[PDB]
Amino acid sequence: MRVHTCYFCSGPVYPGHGIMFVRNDSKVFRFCRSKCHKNFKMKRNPRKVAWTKAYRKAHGKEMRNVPVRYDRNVIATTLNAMKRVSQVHAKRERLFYKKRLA
Amino acid sequence: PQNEYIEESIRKRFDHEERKRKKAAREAHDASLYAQKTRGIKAKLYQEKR
Amino acid sequence: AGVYNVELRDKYILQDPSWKYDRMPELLDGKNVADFV
Amino acid sequence: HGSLGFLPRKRASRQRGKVKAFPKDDASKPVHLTAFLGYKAGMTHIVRDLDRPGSKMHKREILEAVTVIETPPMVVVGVVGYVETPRGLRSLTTVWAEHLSEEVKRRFYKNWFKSKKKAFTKYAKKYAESTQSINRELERIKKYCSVVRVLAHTQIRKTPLAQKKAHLMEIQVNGGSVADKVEWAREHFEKTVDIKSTFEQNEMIDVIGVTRGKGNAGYMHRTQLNSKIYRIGAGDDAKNASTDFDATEKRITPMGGFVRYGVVENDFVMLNGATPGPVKRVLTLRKSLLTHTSRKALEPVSLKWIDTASKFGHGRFQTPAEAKQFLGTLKK
Amino acid sequence: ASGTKYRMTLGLIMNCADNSGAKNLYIVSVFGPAASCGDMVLATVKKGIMPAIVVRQRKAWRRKDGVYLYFEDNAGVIVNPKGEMKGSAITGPVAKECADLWPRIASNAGTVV
Amino acid sequence: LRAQFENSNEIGVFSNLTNSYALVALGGSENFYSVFEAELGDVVPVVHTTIGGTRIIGRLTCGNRKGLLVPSSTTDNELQHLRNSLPDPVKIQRVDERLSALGNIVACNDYVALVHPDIERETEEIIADVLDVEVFRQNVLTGSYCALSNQGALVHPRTINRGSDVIGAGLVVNDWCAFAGLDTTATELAVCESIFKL
RNA sequence: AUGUGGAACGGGGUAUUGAGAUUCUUUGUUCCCAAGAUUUG
RNA sequence: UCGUCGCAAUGGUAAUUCAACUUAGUACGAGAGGAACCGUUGAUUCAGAUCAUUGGUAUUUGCGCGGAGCUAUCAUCUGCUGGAUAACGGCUGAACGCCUCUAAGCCAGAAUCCGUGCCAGAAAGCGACGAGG
RNA sequence: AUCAGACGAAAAGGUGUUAGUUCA
Repeated sequence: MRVHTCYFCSGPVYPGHGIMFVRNDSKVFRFCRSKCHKNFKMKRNPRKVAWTKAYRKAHGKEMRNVPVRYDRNVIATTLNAMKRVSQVHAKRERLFYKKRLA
Repeated sequence: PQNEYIEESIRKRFDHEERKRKKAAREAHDASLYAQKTRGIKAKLYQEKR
Repeated sequence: AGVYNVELRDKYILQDPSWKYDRMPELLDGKNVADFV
Repeated sequence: HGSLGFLPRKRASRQRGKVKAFPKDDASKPVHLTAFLGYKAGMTHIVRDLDRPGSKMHKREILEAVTVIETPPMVVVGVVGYVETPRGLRSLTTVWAEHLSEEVKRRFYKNWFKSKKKAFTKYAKKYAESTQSINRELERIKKYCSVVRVLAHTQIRKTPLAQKKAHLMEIQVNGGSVADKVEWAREHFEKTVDIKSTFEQNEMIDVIGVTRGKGNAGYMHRTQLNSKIYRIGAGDDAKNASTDFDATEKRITPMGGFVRYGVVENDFVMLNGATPGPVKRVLTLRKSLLTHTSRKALEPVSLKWIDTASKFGHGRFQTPAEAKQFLGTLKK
Repeated sequence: ASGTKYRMTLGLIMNCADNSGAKNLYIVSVFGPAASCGDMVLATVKKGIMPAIVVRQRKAWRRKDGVYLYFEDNAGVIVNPKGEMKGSAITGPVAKECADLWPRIASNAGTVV
Repeated sequence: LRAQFENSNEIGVFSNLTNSYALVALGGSENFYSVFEAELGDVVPVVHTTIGGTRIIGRLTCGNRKGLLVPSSTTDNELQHLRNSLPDPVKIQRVDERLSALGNIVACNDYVALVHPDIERETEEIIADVLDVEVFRQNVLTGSYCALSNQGALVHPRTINRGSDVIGAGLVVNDWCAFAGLDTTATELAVCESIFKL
């Protein structure tokens, strides 16, 4: 199972929820919600929407296809690495928000 | 095979002969039972034939 | 036919037989673990 | 209305699902309970691979419209003796447990605040004062009975439900001898049993319940069939909504509690499909009358990932926890 | 033929993805009315009655799990009445049912999706 | 090996036979998969993996003997499972190209691949590098139309599988053994065997 | 029907909304309170 | 008198199913045809439904959206199964020393019937159970 | 008599019978 990213809302896409669209150029687009799908159908610019994460990132308000053999030790190490990375990212986001507020 | 293949196979179940003998002995009883149980136009046709 | 259970893990070239018979994480905390490992 | 099997259509009085037919039992069968009362927590769809020979999706992951049913462990607080009579099945004597909760005692009292709340109070007296009378009642049941059923009351207090009167259902102990059934219930008197003990979740459970009142539209008891359980998650288990694939811990309760029910705190049973009756309704999960051997029952459940998107309201994430770092730091 | 019909988006005007000289093949009738994504159905050439497996379907097709995917348009790849793809090569995504309905149609397809 | 999966003679469409491993697809007959296992399965693993849940994934499988450079449309979980299922010597890769039916598009003979005329050069080169077979961009579905193998599967009439124009779909040509469907003509099968030095 | 009481508010959460507001829940406040008549037994 | 938890006199009944790919180009069949066979995928029509999630929602009169929930397979469930038999086929076996499905009988066997399951229950059908002097 | 009896489909069929007559 892979959690796709929304094309408009730039958010995670879970099975059963959201809408998947395929273009003529073999392009796959995911909408996090009905409003995001409606905005995509209305040709709304992702960077021109306040609630969209794309605009938040590019406005100063925010900061593997190669097969690999399975390894239990690597997976166990990656389990703690993901938590450490998330904690570091949360701390960095909090620092960025504090700097932006000031 | 070809042509009368079924006839050729016959030329080339044995219990049917025993079954036929049993049916032949029961034929006398079967004819009486069928005639007595027949109803409608079929009963009249069977009686006329007999 | 139609009731026989066929397991794809048996036809594996994994070094560890236990690892081949054991599933791996796919998605965790909203992130695709299988696609990010 | 074409099917006269359900016509004429009249609303069923008892909200609790009634077991009009309990499963048949034999001495070879071990003594066990056949029914367990549950509450309609929710029925969101969760993904799960299908390991089924000949399946078009053999070994392929499938999102399934499953159903979570809140199942607080049932408490057996009495027994009934049923004598086989040429005019039917008669109740010989009923031997209750010595002590009863206020909730089950409340069931008898329409108001419960009336004057004295005397439910089985003298009965509790004569129970302790004369245990020999209960021994004779047990002896009479073992000597002059064929069908032994146990009085069971609902632990609504664990559930987030306003109703205080504990729903009492006469679950039938099945298997073994009549004395064995009486002995099991006697040793289990004033004791609770989880549904995980009653059902193994690989078993095919024909849950029955009363359809909701549409506003005679609806409100009729119905018996669902061919509903194999998928996960009897216990309430203490916070990994219940976290399968092996989605190992990250997540409670069965999704974000925003449950629709018109609130969060789940006690044991639950996961089962595909839908059942009659609204949310948080007393649902009779019971043993299947027929030991159906369909490949769906034969195949085990290997749940891929539990959906925990928002209940009442709308949620685009499995849990807020992952969404906390997923979105940027909030204004707060 | 091959495969079992499944409940999916009955998208397939059925654009003739197969290179039969027709860009679009309006579905005249459903063989065996609408055809799911990858189901061959009689189609009279709209632009540019023959079977037309819907390689691409505009309507969202619920996947195996239930993942609904909507293609750009309801494109029904042209298939001969025998079952093989009438066109030399199908274009765009090719539905899995189209592969089941006609392996040649999937074979002719440049893209299989 | 002129054998048809169940009643379907599209052996190449069902299985992308290659010298190292036959990229078969799930959903085929178990006996046919065993028949493919008996014919060339020992030399060429015939594990039936439905790339992207497709029973005709063998048509679209762009993975040759040296490299399993199948298109990225193949399921990642299946590809990861196939990576553990198959030996690491096969350069398994996900060809993220618009033409998801790259295997049908590319006549990936083990000696030299033949990509579609409109196939991306970078995608063809990436498939060529893994397959260790020089790609040749040249119906567009070169792999589907004509069966390709190092041993040699001749060429389509424009024909294997009872004169079917899609020889590659009908015949699963591999360097170890140029398999085909049961409907393949005796003259066509003999010609393919003669082309394959067999 | 003298209480972990029930209920209404002060609210808050949930979501809605797309910086703002709203509405199941609340160790907060108060109302309510051994809450009266009728009916039989 | 008020409740608890049950038995069931009596009715009604439902799922009809096929359809298409394997199971099959399967045994058998010179071969064609095609069994047995096995699951899966769905679907014709009709019945009880949940209303989770989603679409609609629609005085939240909150902010076109639209909460809380309702309706909608438009989100989803979803429709049982063991005997006795009809025709017919047999075993036993007289009548009619044998023979003879039949006459005493029995078995197999229909989409048939009966029960099972389901829906109710007999406002005056009952049992156990707690609480008028 | 599984369409008893008590109150034309009727011609016949009865390996359905009860009694008797004739030839034997």
